This record gives sequence, C-alpha cells and structure tokens, in this order.
Amino acid sequence: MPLTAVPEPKRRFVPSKNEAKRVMKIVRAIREGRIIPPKKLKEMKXXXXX
Amino acid sequence: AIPRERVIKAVNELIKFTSKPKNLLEDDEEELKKDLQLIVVNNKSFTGTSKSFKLKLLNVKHSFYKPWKEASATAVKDFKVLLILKDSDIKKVSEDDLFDQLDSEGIKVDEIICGKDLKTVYKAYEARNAFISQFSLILADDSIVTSLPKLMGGKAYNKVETTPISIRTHANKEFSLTTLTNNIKKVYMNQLPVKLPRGTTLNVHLGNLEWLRPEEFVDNVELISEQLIKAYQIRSIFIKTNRSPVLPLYYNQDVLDELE
Amino acid sequence: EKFEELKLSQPTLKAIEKMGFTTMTSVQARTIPPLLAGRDVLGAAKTGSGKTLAFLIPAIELLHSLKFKPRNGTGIIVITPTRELALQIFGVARELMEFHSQTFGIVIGGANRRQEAEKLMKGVNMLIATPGRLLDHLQNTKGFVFKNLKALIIDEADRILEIGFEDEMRQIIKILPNEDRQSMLFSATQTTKVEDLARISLRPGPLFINVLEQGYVVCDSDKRFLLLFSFLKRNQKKKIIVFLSSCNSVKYYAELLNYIDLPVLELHGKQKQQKRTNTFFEFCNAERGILICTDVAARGLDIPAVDWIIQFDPPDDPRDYIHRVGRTARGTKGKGKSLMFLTPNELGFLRYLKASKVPLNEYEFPENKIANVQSQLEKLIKSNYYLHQTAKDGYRSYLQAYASHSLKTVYQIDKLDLAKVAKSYGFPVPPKVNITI
Amino acid sequence: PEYVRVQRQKKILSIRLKVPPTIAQFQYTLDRNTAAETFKLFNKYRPETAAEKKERLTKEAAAVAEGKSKQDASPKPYAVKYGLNHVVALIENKKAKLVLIANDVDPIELVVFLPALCKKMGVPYAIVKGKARLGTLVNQKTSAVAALTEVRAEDEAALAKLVSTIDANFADKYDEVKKHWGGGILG
Amino acid sequence: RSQSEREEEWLEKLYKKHGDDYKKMFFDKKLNIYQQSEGDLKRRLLRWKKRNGI
Repeated sequence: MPLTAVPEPKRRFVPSKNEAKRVMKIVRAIREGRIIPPKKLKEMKXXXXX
Repeated sequence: AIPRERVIKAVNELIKFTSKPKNLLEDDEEELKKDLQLIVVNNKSFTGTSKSFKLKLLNVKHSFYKPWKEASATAVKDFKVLLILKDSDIKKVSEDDLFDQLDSEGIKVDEIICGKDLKTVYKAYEARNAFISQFSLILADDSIVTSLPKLMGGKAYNKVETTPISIRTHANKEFSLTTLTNNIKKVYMNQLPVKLPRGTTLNVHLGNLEWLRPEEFVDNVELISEQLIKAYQIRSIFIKTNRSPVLPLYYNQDVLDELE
Repeated sequence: EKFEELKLSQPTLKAIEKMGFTTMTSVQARTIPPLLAGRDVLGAAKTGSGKTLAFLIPAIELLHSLKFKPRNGTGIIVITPTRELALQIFGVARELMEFHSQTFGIVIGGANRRQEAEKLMKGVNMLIATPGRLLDHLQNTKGFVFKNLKALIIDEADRILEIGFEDEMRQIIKILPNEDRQSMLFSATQTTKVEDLARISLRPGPLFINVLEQGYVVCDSDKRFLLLFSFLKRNQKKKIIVFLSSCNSVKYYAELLNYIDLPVLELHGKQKQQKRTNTFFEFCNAERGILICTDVAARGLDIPAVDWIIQFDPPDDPRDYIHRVGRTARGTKGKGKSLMFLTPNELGFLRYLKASKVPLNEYEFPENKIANVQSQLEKLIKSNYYLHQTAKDGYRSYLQAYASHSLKTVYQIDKLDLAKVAKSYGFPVPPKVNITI
Repeated sequence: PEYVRVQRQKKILSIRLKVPPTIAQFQYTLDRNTAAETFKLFNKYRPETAAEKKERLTKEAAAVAEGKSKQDASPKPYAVKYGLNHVVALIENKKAKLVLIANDVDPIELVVFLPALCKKMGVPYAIVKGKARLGTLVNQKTSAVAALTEVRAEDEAALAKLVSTIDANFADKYDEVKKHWGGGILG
Repeated sequence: RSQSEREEEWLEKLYKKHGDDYKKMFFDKKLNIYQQSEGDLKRRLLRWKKRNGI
C-alpha cells in the first residue's frame, strides 16, 4: 500500500481545465483578431510567395 | 424429402433424454452442453480438397439468435455482436447510425473494429483470445474476410462463433448504409452459419432445446436439410446432442455408389 | 399508543413524520413514560425493534428542555459495541438532530483521530461511540467538555461483554460523573457481570421491562465479488438478499450493479428510513429482486421467504447467525437456501459451524465460468471519479469492518492479501487506509 | 588547462577510494539491446512539445472561434513522466510501471534513495546510462528520471515482457554485487 | 451574474438529451466530460431556465 491516504483529486479524471482556459484565451485573441488562424496564415503565405 | 414425423419423433426422444436428471453454485458448462442440438451430416468428399474457412449461411425459417439473446441476458456469457470494418468505413459509419436501424427490429451491435485495431491493439495472443472469447456474433466485410486469418488467429477459426462471417456493406461501387442495414438483418435472423471442414463429416450446430419450439426446430431442420440435399451428395444424417448418441433420420444409399 | 400523541417539540414531530413513524411498538411504548420520567432503566428487547429511536426521542427532549450551547456540554452519550450498529444508530439519529438545534458526532476506533479530536474540540451535544476508543478520547483529548453528563445509555451489554470491553467500561464509569447522569441500557439477555455494571450505572432504583444445511463457498478474496456477480446473473428472476457489513460497500455494490443494469435494491444505514421502507416494501411485493443490505439492517426487520440467503461479508454475531438460520428455516415453509462466502483463511469458522452441529454443504466453483468483467471494472474505476471514490469508500469501510471484528481467531488482517481485496473492489493498487495492522 | 586537469583527475580519486555500496549500483546498468528496446518503447510515448501543444491549441481555438464546436471527446494524453518530484510522486501510490534512473547526476544524493525506494515499493526500476538521453526523449536538456504509468492496450503486452526482461537482466544479475563496496583500487 | 454562451449551450444540449432528470445526466459520458457535481448540474440548469426557457 502507499504511505499517504491522500484523496484523489477531481482533475485527474476529467479533461484538463487549465488547457481549456488557455484555449479560451486564444479564442478571445482570435475574436479580437490579434491571432490569425493557421489556415488563413497558409492562405497568406501562398499569395505572398508569388 | 424427409419424413418430418420421424424428426418430431427424434426431437421428442431428445426432449425426454435431456429431461432425465456437494453441487456447484455456478452450473457446469457440460450441463449446458447436454441440452444442445447439433446436426451431423455424412456426405461424400465434403472437402473442396482445400481448407474452407468460409461459412455458408443457410436460409432458416426461424431465428435462434433472439432466444439466444433472451436466455443470454439470464446467462453468464452475454451475447455480443462484433463487426469488423474498413478504416474509411469506420470513419464514415457512426454507432447511433447503427443503433437507430437496429432498435427498429430490436437488436444491437456491440462493437465495431478496424483491421488496424486487430493488428496493433490485439496483436497479442492472450488479449486477442480474451477479446474474441467475449463475442458470439462476429461479422466482417467480405473484402476484409480474406485478409482476416493472419490477424484472427487459428484459435478463432477452431470454434463456430469465433470464426467470422462474411457480410457486405457494398452493393454499388461504394457502400451504402442501407446495404449493411438490411444485410445484418439477413445474416442475423434469416441465415445460420456453416463451417466447412474436411473428411466426410459435417457438424452443424443448431442450439439448446430450451430456446425454441420443437416443431419449429423440426421445420428449421427440414428446411436446412433440404438445402443441404440440394447442395451436396449426402451419405446420412445423424442429429444429436453432443452428450447424446446419434439419431439416424435420413440417408441415401446410392450416393456411395455414385462416388465411384 | 402513537408517537404523535405524546408531548413533543414540533421539530421532533416533523422528524417522526418524515421517518414514517406514527405508531409505537409495545415494549417501547412501555419504556417511554419512564424515559420521560427521568428514571434509570435496563431493558430486554430484540435487536432492531426501533429501540434506538426509543431513547433518541427523550434524549432530544432533554436537550430541548436544557437548550444548552455546543460549547456548553455533551450530555447524551451512547455506548454501542459494533461500528456497524454505531453507524446505523448515527444515521437514524442524524435527521432527528437535524431538525433539532444541537450537535451529533461519532467516536469510533478506526476513524481518523485528528477528525474526532477536532470534533471534540468543537464539542458535540450527542455522542455515539464504541467502548474502546472512549478511553483514548477521555484520557487523551484535552479541553473536551466532559463534566456535564446529562445522561448515558448502553446497548447490548451482552455484546460488550462477549467482546470483552467491560473493564474498559468500568474505567469509563469511574471517569464518568454519576449525580447529573442517568443511565439507560438495552440488552436482550443478561448475565451477572452485565448486572454488576448495571448496579454501578443505574443511579435510582429502576423499573425494567422484560418482554439444516448451510452452503459455504470458499473463494479467493479477489474473485469473490465476481463470483457473486456471476451467481446473481445466473439466479436472476429469483429474489435474493445479500448480507454485508459496511453501508458504504452496500451503496457502492448497489450503484455498481445498477451500472451493470441488473435491478438491485440497496438497504443500509445511510439510506433514509422512509426510502429504506420503500425499498423493503418494493422487495417484498416485487418477489423477484436483488436486495443488498448489511447484517444488522437485515437483523432489524423480518425477512420474506427467500430463494437464497447469501452472506458476503463476515458476520456481526455468528451465534445470532446460527439462531437466525434456524428461525429462518422454522419460520419459512418455503425453502430458503443459506450460503456464506468464505476465504481460505476463514476455515476455522467452519469448525465453529461444526460447533453449531448443523449440517454443511460445500458449493463448488468452476474456473471456466468466470464473468471476466474485471478489466471493464478497472477501466470504469479509472474513468469515473464518483465510482472511484465510492469504490475506495467500500474498500475503506470493509477494512475498518475487519478491524472492528471480534473473532480474531476467525479473521486476522495479517492473513489477508489486500492486493486481491483491492482487485475485487477493482483497484490494481490497494489504496491507503490508516489501519493498525 | 586547469579544468581538463581536474576532469581527468576526477574519476581517478573516486575509483582509487572505496565507494559505499549505495553508490556503484550505478554503472551496474542496463545492457545494449535492452536499453535499445527501452528507448524504442519510450519514443512511442514522447511527451508533446511546446510547439505541438501550442499548435493543437491554435487548431481547437480556431475551431471554437468559428464555433464549429466539433465535439467534446479526447481519451487522455499518455506520455512519459519526468519531473523528479513528480516521479517520486508517482511512486508511493504506486503508479510507476517503469522508472529509468540516470547514472550520472552531479548531486548524486538527489537520486540515491530511488533504487531502494523502488525496491521496497516493488516498482520495476532500471538504471539507465546518461541523463541527456533521458532529456532527448522528453524534450529537455537532461531529465535524470523517467517514469511511465499509462500505456495503451497496443503496448501493454510489450510493457509486461519488458518488465520481466529488466527484472531478469537487472534484479537477478546485479543484486548481490550491489551490496559490495565498489572501487578502492588505485590508479 | 449571467451565463457564458458555450456552457449554456452545453446545458441546452443536456436539457434535450436527458430532459430534467439528473441521475441519468450525471452518469452521461458525452457532454458531461468534466463530470459535474450532482446539484451543480441542478444549479446551472435552474439558472439557465430562469434565464431562458422557464
């Protein structure tokens, strides 16, 4: 058996919350247009190469 | 044809036979064996001079898979339905797409598996045998069917439930969900599997006596047997329980003259 | 008479209404006017007559008539041998004290000591406890408000004496005040050393009211829950009651088997008693049902003639189990087949069965017919946090039930492979439970 | 130079003197093919880089930005575990199915309890050679520890035979000579 | 204090998937991947209903 009877946390079982907060940060930046979508970025590069 | 009356005689004889009686809590597998019908066909040269892992699907009047499932709910081993589909096939087909079609007639696919999943997730004899032994009904696309026997293991080809069944999602160039939809209905409730071994011996599994009506057993047996007679030159027919001795019902003595 | 006839505070009336009680059992209807009168009492009553509630009502009447603060005192003190009976008495007492204003608590050997310590530091206005842990808490916990002792009760002094806590009890009573204290005690039978503690406890002169083969299945501790599941599937459409030890394992096994969708009724001390009555009623009227219960919640109520008695957990009183199977056979003309799970450490219980001289039938197990759901169990426990915690709780309360067990010669924790026990609960690694080993 | 002189004079003064037996368990380490297959295992379970992380974040964030909320489904990330306190943290549950331990750490005392700790906890530890090779499989410069807990079903059978391989190759071979005082022979 | 559009839409999915009952939606895998607490579900749904849809 282990040493400690520490109860298991909730976040070990569910998808990671802090990930999702960083996701919504990027969502707010894209809604403000400060970050360009990567498909749009490749669209930019394909025209800018010519 | 075959004297149906004699078949009713033999099945009532077998009902009387299985009606004959520190014990187990959980009942003997052998006790489950001694209640079950198996059809045995003596026939000239049942080889194709080659191994035949392909199962013949005989058209049967009644469907024993539903009393199978209804007793399987009471039973320890639970009846499960496996389909093995292509990678693009699984990418297109979803599970509610199946479940909505099958709740119409009241059946259920347990799982669907790609050949990729067979060749990496269960590429280990213990896990593969354990995964196969869960299942009773195993379906596979006809394209994948002839790719299976390296992936499936010969332990799957030993038994009758464990060996897969040919089924087709295609009718045109591409597949249609309609074709898979009614095709699983055809293979489920209108057809019964047939292993095709070598020698002169054919064993056909019918099922436990407690599942169906005995005259319905007789009707299914006579239909299957006429299908076999029209199929193959047959020496004799012995149907029995695998605990019980044989029961001679029908035989053709001139087949052996016609062999040579 | 009725509970609602007698003079009571209105939250106690709401409590008795919500527990479903209207009427009185006769011996408790006898003892309640002395219970209000303030005399000491001893009493002979059957285990599970409602005799918990019998003292619970005038105890809360005393706390209502005194209205003292949680810092002010402890007052009502409850001594009860079994951890399981302690949890049952506590779970009955919770809603009763909940409509009331005062405080309720637990002191049990096998609980976390800093938890019970902090609850004593806050003070508890109604204590329910085991005899062994009370000496620890009285000798060791500082600042605990002990000097009041408005009352005190003992339950089943036969079982304290049969365990052997009576010297601890003498040390307790020598610590206990007497003049403010009144003593009430229930014990179905009596012996002389019971009466010696009674002469110390009962401060006024009291008036008192006095009113076959078994299955045994030896299984390893990992596969026994799986075999229970397999046997339960095979005997579906047959009503069967399973006897457990811990209410957490009851709730967890019930939730598990309902997650495996075979219909299961639960029956435990954490269950609300109106819901408990609903479940018992539905089992009795449904006549093809799975009932999961503890030993003593099953003891507390009469049993319909059943297809199977299955006892999964170790017994509370094995003697009462021997008398219980006999009264089950003689009461039920319909045949009720009794079995107990066994572990290969437990075979000495068998010779105590040979001390009982009733015949015994070994029921055999095929290793081929194994349901093989244990991988699905472990994937489920790795999936579901809620099932993970309930599984850990059933495991924890199971081990504390072994800790609270009397017959060490039948049950040693040192004998047990906790890895297999965890795998039976479905853990690949046994979770840490703070248990003296 | 001075530093070349010292780094050559180092490992001479060590082997010249008696090393305690809780050291020299290191360099009694895993052989060639078994460490090779261990690396083939752990490169299947590389953790995600910061670039790959941020890239997937931008993908799903552009998805929600269109919205185009595709589904809510992901099984779990499986990767190696590499934080030292995190590695010790995965023991004493136990959760570590395999632990790799680097032989060379300059504060050796960070590491010395880990073979005895996995010994008493029964964890299948193995002493690997070189913390840089640990850092390569975990996108760090060095790592000095490598714990692995969660494995897909495709790889679980390979895991068990690797465990048996290590317990044959490490726990059987080097256990008694682990107790012996190494070094002491002059240079 | 209002609700966010994604999670009220999530609640709206739950409201049509299960209806009103909570023991089924508690043991739902899809669209309860954070495995919300039994009653937090009730609290958010009652806030959502008072906001929209009675």
